[PDB]
Amino acid sequence: MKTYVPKQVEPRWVLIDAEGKTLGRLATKIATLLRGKHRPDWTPNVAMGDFVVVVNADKIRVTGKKLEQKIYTRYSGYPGGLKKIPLEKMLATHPERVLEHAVKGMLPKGPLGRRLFKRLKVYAGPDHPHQAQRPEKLEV
Amino acid sequence: MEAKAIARYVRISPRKVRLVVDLIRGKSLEEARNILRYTNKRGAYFVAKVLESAAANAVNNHDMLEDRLYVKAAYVDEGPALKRVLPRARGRADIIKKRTSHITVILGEKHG
Amino acid sequence: PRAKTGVVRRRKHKKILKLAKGYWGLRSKSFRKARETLFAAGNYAYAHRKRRKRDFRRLWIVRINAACRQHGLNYSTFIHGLKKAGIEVDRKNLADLAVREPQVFAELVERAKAAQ
Amino acid sequence: AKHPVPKKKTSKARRDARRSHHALTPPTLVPCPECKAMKPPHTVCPECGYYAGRKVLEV
Amino acid sequence: MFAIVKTGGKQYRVEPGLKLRVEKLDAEPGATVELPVLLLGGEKTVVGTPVVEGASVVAEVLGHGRGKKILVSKFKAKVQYRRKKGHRQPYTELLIKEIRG
Amino acid sequence: RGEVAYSGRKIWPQKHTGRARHGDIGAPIFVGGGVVFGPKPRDYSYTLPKKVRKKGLAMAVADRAREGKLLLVEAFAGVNGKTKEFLAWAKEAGLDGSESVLLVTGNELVRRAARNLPWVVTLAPEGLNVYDIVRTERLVMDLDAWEVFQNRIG
RNA sequence: GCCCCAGGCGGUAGGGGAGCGUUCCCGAUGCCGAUGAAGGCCGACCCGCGAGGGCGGCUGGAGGUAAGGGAAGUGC
RNA sequence: GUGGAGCCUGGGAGUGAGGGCGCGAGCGAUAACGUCCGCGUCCGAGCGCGGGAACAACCGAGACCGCCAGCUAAGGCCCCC
RNA sequence: CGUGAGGGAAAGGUGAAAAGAACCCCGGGAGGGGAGUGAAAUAGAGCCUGAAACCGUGGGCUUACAAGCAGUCACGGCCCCGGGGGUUGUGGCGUGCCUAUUGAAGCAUGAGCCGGCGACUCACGGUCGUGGGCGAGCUUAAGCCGUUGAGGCGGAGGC
Ligand SMILES: [Mg+2]
Ligand SMILES: [Mg+2]
Ligand SMILES: [Mg+2]
Ligand SMILES: [Mg+2]
Ligand SMILES: [Mg+2]
Ligand SMILES: [Mg+2]
Ligand SMILES: [Mg+2]
Ligand SMILES: [Mg+2]
Ligand SMILES: [Mg+2]
Ligand SMILES: [Mg+2]
Ligand SMILES: [Mg+2]
Ligand SMILES: [Mg+2]
Ligand SMILES: [Mg+2]
Ligand SMILES: [Mg+2]
Ligand SMILES: [Mg+2]
Ligand SMILES: [Mg+2]
Ligand SMILES: [Mg+2]
Ligand SMILES: [Mg+2]
Ligand SMILES: [Mg+2]
Ligand SMILES: [Mg+2]
Ligand SMILES: [Mg+2]
Ligand SMILES: [Mg+2]
Ligand SMILES: [Mg+2]
Ligand SMILES: [Mg+2]
Ligand SMILES: [Mg+2]
Ligand SMILES: [Mg+2]
Ligand SMILES: [Mg+2]
Ligand SMILES: [Mg+2]
Ligand SMILES: [Mg+2]
Ligand SMILES: [Mg+2]
Ligand SMILES: [Mg+2]
Ligand SMILES: [Mg+2]
Ligand SMILES: [Mg+2]
Ligand SMILES: [Mg+2]
Ligand SMILES: [Mg+2]
Ligand SMILES: [Mg+2]
Ligand SMILES: [Mg+2]
Ligand SMILES: [Mg+2]
Ligand SMILES: [Mg+2]
Ligand SMILES: [Mg+2]
Ligand SMILES: [Mg+2]
Ligand SMILES: [Mg+2]
Ligand SMILES: [Mg+2]
Ligand SMILES: [Mg+2]
Ligand SMILES: [Mg+2]
Ligand SMILES: [Mg+2]
Ligand SMILES: [Mg+2]
Ligand SMILES: [Mg+2]
Ligand SMILES: [Mg+2]
Ligand SMILES: [Mg+2]
Ligand SMILES: [Mg+2]
Ligand SMILES: [Mg+2]
Ligand SMILES: [Mg+2]
Ligand SMILES: [Mg+2]
Ligand SMILES: [Mg+2]
Ligand SMILES: [Mg+2]
Ligand SMILES: [Mg+2]
Ligand SMILES: [Mg+2]
Ligand SMILES: [Mg+2]
Ligand SMILES: [Mg+2]
Ligand SMILES: [Mg+2]
Ligand SMILES: [Mg+2]
Ligand SMILES: [Mg+2]
Ligand SMILES: [Mg+2]
Ligand SMILES: [Mg+2]
Ligand SMILES: [Mg+2]
Ligand SMILES: [Mg+2]
Ligand SMILES: [Mg+2]
Ligand SMILES: [Mg+2]
Ligand SMILES: [Mg+2]
Ligand SMILES: [Mg+2]
Ligand SMILES: [Mg+2]
Ligand SMILES: [Mg+2]
Ligand SMILES: [Mg+2]
Ligand SMILES: [Mg+2]
Ligand SMILES: [Mg+2]
Ligand SMILES: [Mg+2]
Ligand SMILES: [Mg+2]
Ligand SMILES: [Mg+2]
Ligand SMILES: [Mg+2]
Ligand SMILES: [Mg+2]
Ligand SMILES: [Mg+2]
Ligand SMILES: [Mg+2]
Ligand SMILES: [Mg+2]
Ligand SMILES: [Mg+2]
Ligand SMILES: [Mg+2]
Ligand SMILES: [Mg+2]
Ligand SMILES: [Mg+2]
Ligand SMILES: [Mg+2]
Ligand SMILES: [Mg+2]
Ligand SMILES: [Mg+2]
Ligand SMILES: [Mg+2]
Ligand SMILES: [Mg+2]
Ligand SMILES: [Mg+2]
Ligand SMILES: [Mg+2]
Ligand SMILES: [Mg+2]
Ligand SMILES: [Mg+2]
Ligand SMILES: [Mg+2]
Ligand SMILES: [Mg+2]
Ligand SMILES: [Mg+2]
Ligand SMILES: [Mg+2]
Ligand SMILES: [Mg+2]
Ligand SMILES: [Mg+2]
Ligand SMILES: [Mg+2]
Ligand SMILES: [Mg+2]
Ligand SMILES: [Mg+2]
Ligand SMILES: [Mg+2]
Ligand SMILES: [Mg+2]
Ligand SMILES: [Mg+2]
Ligand SMILES: [Mg+2]
Ligand SMILES: [Mg+2]
Ligand SMILES: [Zn+2]
Repeated sequence: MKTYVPKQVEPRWVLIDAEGKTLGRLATKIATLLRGKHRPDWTPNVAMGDFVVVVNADKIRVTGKKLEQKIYTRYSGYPGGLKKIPLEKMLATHPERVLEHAVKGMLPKGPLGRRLFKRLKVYAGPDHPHQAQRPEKLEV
Repeated sequence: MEAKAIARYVRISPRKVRLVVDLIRGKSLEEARNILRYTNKRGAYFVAKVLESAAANAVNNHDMLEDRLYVKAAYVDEGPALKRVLPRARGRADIIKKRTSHITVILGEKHG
Repeated sequence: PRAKTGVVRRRKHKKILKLAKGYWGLRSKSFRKARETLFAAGNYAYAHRKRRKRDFRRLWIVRINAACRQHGLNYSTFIHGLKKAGIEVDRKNLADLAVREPQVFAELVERAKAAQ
Repeated sequence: AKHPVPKKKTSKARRDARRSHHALTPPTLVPCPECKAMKPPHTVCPECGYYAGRKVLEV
Repeated sequence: MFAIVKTGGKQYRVEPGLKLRVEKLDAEPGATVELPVLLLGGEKTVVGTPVVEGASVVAEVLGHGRGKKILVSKFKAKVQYRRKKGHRQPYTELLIKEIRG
Repeated sequence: RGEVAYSGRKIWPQKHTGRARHGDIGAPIFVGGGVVFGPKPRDYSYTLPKKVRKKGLAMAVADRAREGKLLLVEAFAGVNGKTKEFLAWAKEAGLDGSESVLLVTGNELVRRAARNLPWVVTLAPEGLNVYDIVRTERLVMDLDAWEVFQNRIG
C-alpha cells in the first residue's frame, strides 16, 4: 500500500479582499492557499494549489510604525545601488507589490515556489480582471 | 542498398575535415558535389575524393543509380598522429601533433 | 613466482564504473572520480532511507491537518482526541482515509472531538 | 605579466559548447542561366565562361 | 468492503483479492493467517479502538521471499572508513481472502 | 636496485625542475629498475626430525595396509626385464591398471620392466618415502624391500 | 538440547579474528577444451554481509585446471 | 555492585603537537579563538544523526541493517518549515 | 646524448599454409569498393587477443527563468523489455578524494585522464605464541652413501 499521488485537476480560483487586514497575517493565509496545503491531497512536488486573486491591496494595513519605518530594498548590482523604499513610499507608488513581496517571501524558494507565486494575482481597488475564472470568495 | 568509401590515414586534422563532412551529411550527391566544389576548405578536396569513390562504388559495384544517391551517413575518424618536434625558446622542444583522418562516406538511395 | 596485476585491477575498476553508470562526466568515465561519487552516493542512500521515513510522515501529517481543518479542528487536537479515543490507526492510513474515504475520516473527527 | 594559465581542464561539455558556433555554412550557389551549372553568384561562371549573358572567359 | 490491518508493526488498508508484501510471517505457504483489524470500511464503518471487537481479515500465504538487494554503504572521509554491506530484507507475500466484518 | 645495469647518476637535480625528485633510474619506483624484496636464490630444505620421518614412513605403509592395499611378494615370476612380462605377473597378481602402484623392489630387472608403466612408480627399497606411498593407491613390496623397510623403522 | 531467549555491535593511531582474489607447486601420464581454453564485452538472473563466485549471450581461437593442501615478486 | 568490571602473567601496539567548553587558580590587562596547571567534559576518534540559520567540540543523543508504523529528546508549533 | 670519461633507449606475435589479395572500379598517389584466397580478412600485413582513457556517427530520454562536490530519496512524464531497465521534470536532502592536523569543502598537500610498474621481504640469530615428534632427555653440522625431484647414514657439537 503506497501513498496517494493525485492525478492532476484544474486549479480552484479564489478571491480575497485585503481590505483592512494585516499584511503578514494575510500573506500567511495566501501562502498556504498557494502551496495548496489546505487541500488534504497536497503534494510537495506539484503546483496544485489555488489561484489566489487579491483586491484592495492598497487598503491593507500594518501595525506599529511599519508604514514609514519598514524599508524595502533592491540592489542594482552597481556601486551604491542599494535602493531604500519605505512602505509609505511603496504603497504610494506601487501598492500591490507590498502583499506581493510578502506572499513571495513566504513562498518556498525554487522553481515551484516561483510558479506558485505566478498563481498570485494582487490588485489594488476592488476590481480584478479574472471574471472568466469564476473565483470563489473566501472570508479570511 | 548502401555503398561506402573510406579514406584512411589522410594527413589532415579530423576536427577540420569534420567541418566539411558536416556540410554534406544527408545532402544529395549532386548537392554534395556542388557544396564541395566551392567549399573554401582544404578538407573539401579530401571529402570530395571520398564522395566520388563512394559514388563510383554504388554505380559500378553495387547496382545503384547515381541520380538517387545521397550521403546517408558520413563521419571522420581520427587515425594515428604524426608526432613532430617544434623547437621552442630556451632549449625547450614541444611535440607538435600532425593529425590524421579516416574519412568515411556512406551513400544510400533516395527511393522515389 | 611473480603474481603480476593481470586482470585484477581492470575487473575492480569495471565493477565500480558500472555502479557509476549514469553519472555526469568523468564521474561515470574515470574510475577515480566514480569512486568518489559512489562514496557520497552510498552515504546519501543510507541517510535518505533514514530520512525518507521522516519525509512521508511529514506528508501524511500535512494531508491530515488539511482534512482536519476541513472539519473545524487542527492536526494536534485531532491526534490528542484519537489518543484518548483509543484509536491507533497510523498516519499512513489516517492520511489515506482522509483522501480516499473522507466519511470514515469524518467519523474519526467525530470520535476525536468526543474523546475530550 | 605572470603567465596566466587554465585553472581547470575544460569539460567535454564546455569545449563543444564553445564550438556551438563553428559549423560551416554551405556556399551560396545559384544556377548559371547558360549551362545551368551551380556557381557562386556575382562570379564569372568557370564552366561556360559566361557572365552577364556575354562570354567573358575562354573556358 | 475494506479494512485496515496490523502486521509487522505497520498498518495497511486491505481489500479482498489483494497482493500485499509484509514482514516475514512465521506461517507456511498455502496456509492462512488471521490479521488484526483496526477499522472496517465500505459500508459498515466500524472504528476499532484500537482493534475491532472480533472481526478479522483472512490472508492466504503466497510464499516468502527476500527483497531486491540494497547496497547499504558507509563512508567517513579522511579516516579510511568504508563499509559495504548487502541487504535483502525478507518478506511474506499475502493474498487477502475475506474480511470477517 | 644495486644489482641492476643502470648508472648511479642522479637523473636531474633535486630541486627547481618541477619534476618529482629522483636519484638513479635503478630505483624500484622506475619502470625497468630494481625489484623490492623479490625472490633470491633460496634453500627451502630443512632438517625435519628423523623420528617424524620414520613415523611417517611407518604410518604411510600402515595406512596402505589398513585399506587392504599393502601387498608383499616373494618374487616376480615370469619377468626378466620386459614390460609385457610384468603385465603378465601383475595381472596374475591382482594389479590390472585401475590402481596406482608404488612398486618397491631391489630387483633391477623388475623396476626396469615396470617403470615405463603410467600407473606404476618404480622404487628401490632404500627409496621408500612417504610422499610416494601416499601418491599411489597400491603398495607392492618385495619382501627384501619389506626387509630394509622394518630395519629402517626400527 | 540444529532451534529458543536475552544482551552487545560509532569509531582514528592500534590489537586480534574470519574470509575473498592474484601467480606458482602437489593433486596431474589425470581432468576440462575446436560441440570453443585463457582473456575480452555485456547481463535488470543466481549464490555471498562483503572482497567475490556462478550462470547465460557475444567476442576470442588453444589453452586451462577442481576437491584438498602448499609456496609467494599477491590485490594501487 | 557479574561488569568489554577487576587482578595475575606473558604477546602485539600506538601515543608521548591536542583542542574547545564548564568550574578552581597562576601569568596577562578582573585582554586574546591568549598562555600555564587542576577537576570534568566533549571533539579528537562521534566533520555520523536532531537543535542551535549556517558552524569539531553549546543543547539533545552514542548511527548493526531494513520498514511509506509508533513515543519522545533538545528545540520548536504565523509562512519559508 | 656527451669534448671526453661516460650515459644509454624504444622496438616481439598475420596465417595451418602467403594461399600476402590476379583482374576490374573511384583515385596522381595513399586509401577504398567489388572480385578472389582463407575455417576465420573488425587474421589484410598501420596484421592474434584488442580493455581503458580519448575522438566520432547513429538512435532513446532530457535540456535555453536556471543556483550546481553534480549525488541521493520521493513522485511524475516519456522510451524500451515482457514488475523490471533507461532518461530526468519538480520536491526534500546534501561541504569531492587523499594527505597532514587541535581543527580542511576548505582559499593548506598530492592528483589532467586512463592503462601497466610501484612500497613491510629474505638470511641468520633472538623472543613469545603455536602444530606436531620424542622426552630426562631432544637434536645432529659438515660431510659420506644412495636417488636422479628416494632417501639414509653421520653424535663432532648444541640445548
Ligand atoms: Mg553604504
Ligand atoms: Mg578543412
Ligand atoms: Mg559516378
Ligand atoms: Mg640553443
Ligand atoms: Mg598535448
Ligand atoms: Mg592536437
Ligand atoms: Mg594537426
Ligand atoms: Mg602490482
Ligand atoms: Mg523517526
Ligand atoms: Mg478521490
Ligand atoms: Mg614584460
Ligand atoms: Mg581547460
Ligand atoms: Mg558531445
Ligand atoms: Mg559533438
Ligand atoms: Mg517489504
Ligand atoms: Mg521480513
Ligand atoms: Mg576527504
Ligand atoms: Mg565530508
Ligand atoms: Mg580527522
Ligand atoms: Mg575513507
Ligand atoms: Mg582506520
Ligand atoms: Mg640504485
Ligand atoms: Mg648502482
Ligand atoms: Mg650499464
Ligand atoms: Mg649498476
Ligand atoms: Mg654518485
Ligand atoms: Mg607540475
Ligand atoms: Mg631514484
Ligand atoms: Mg629489469
Ligand atoms: Mg623460513
Ligand atoms: Mg638446512
Ligand atoms: Mg611410472
Ligand atoms: Mg565500542
Ligand atoms: Mg566497530
Ligand atoms: Mg587464496
Ligand atoms: Mg608465469
Ligand atoms: Mg603433471
Ligand atoms: Mg602420455
Ligand atoms: Mg558456450
Ligand atoms: Mg593464467
Ligand atoms: Mg560478476
Ligand atoms: Mg574457490
Ligand atoms: Mg562467457
Ligand atoms: Mg569466454
Ligand atoms: Mg582460470
Ligand atoms: Mg593447475
Ligand atoms: Mg611488490
Ligand atoms: Mg586492488
Ligand atoms: Mg575494556
Ligand atoms: Mg600488555
Ligand atoms: Mg610517539
Ligand atoms: Mg616529546
Ligand atoms: Mg607534549
Ligand atoms: Mg602546550
Ligand atoms: Mg585530554
Ligand atoms: Mg595540556
Ligand atoms: Mg589554544
Ligand atoms: Mg581539556
Ligand atoms: Mg554556569
Ligand atoms: Mg578588568
Ligand atoms: Mg578564556
Ligand atoms: Mg590526530
Ligand atoms: Mg570520543
Ligand atoms: Mg558533533
Ligand atoms: Mg566519545
Ligand atoms: Mg544543525
Ligand atoms: Mg565545519
Ligand atoms: Mg551540529
Ligand atoms: Mg553506538
Ligand atoms: Mg503523539
Ligand atoms: Mg520540551
Ligand atoms: Mg524557530
Ligand atoms: Mg504549516
Ligand atoms: Mg652532438
Ligand atoms: Mg657532438
Ligand atoms: Mg606462427
Ligand atoms: Mg588510375
Ligand atoms: Mg589500389
Ligand atoms: Mg582492396
Ligand atoms: Mg569460401
Ligand atoms: Mg572449424
Ligand atoms: Mg570462430
Ligand atoms: Mg574487405
Ligand atoms: Mg573480431
Ligand atoms: Mg580474429
Ligand atoms: Mg599504408
Ligand atoms: Mg599489434
Ligand atoms: Mg595464435
Ligand atoms: Mg583496433
Ligand atoms: Mg574502445
Ligand atoms: Mg549524439
Ligand atoms: Mg523571475
Ligand atoms: Mg523552463
Ligand atoms: Mg537544472
Ligand atoms: Mg535532486
Ligand atoms: Mg603538512
Ligand atoms: Mg600544519
Ligand atoms: Mg578548491
Ligand atoms: Mg600553500
Ligand atoms: Mg589549494
Ligand atoms: Mg585542495
Ligand atoms: Mg606542509
Ligand atoms: Mg597528498
Ligand atoms: Mg604534469
Ligand atoms: Mg593505474
Ligand atoms: Mg614483518
Ligand atoms: Mg626472516
Ligand atoms: Mg620466530
Ligand atoms: Mg618453537
Ligand atoms: Mg609425548
Ligand atoms: Mg636422537
Ligand atoms: Zn555557365
